[PDB]
Amino acid sequence: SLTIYAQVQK
Amino acid sequence: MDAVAVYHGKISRETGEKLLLATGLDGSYLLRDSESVPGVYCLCVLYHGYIYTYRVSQTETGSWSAETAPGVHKRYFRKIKNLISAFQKPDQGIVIPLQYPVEK
Repeated sequence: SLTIYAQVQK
Repeated sequence: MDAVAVYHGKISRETGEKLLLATGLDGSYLLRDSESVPGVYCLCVLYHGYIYTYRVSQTETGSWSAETAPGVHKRYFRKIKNLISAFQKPDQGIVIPLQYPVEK
């Protein structure tokens, strides 16, 4: 899988 | 929200990855619909071969926000273009800034 679901960290 | 040039309302996640990868350029980004959460959107940016994707949702009162980590203040924006402008700036908590719009 080339998609990574990330989250705003700041 | 067709007025968002980077918004691709008919593409899949896979199609989103191929468009970005085709740029060969880190920092290229687009917006698409989520294919897991109806009604939610995904802001997608290329970094070192992978597509870092941030789910973006509209409030019941119209504003926009990106999925945010635990213990971090969540930011809301009136206009989606405003959320997009914010994340084009350095050091805003995403993997690399939004740099090269992949437009319709």
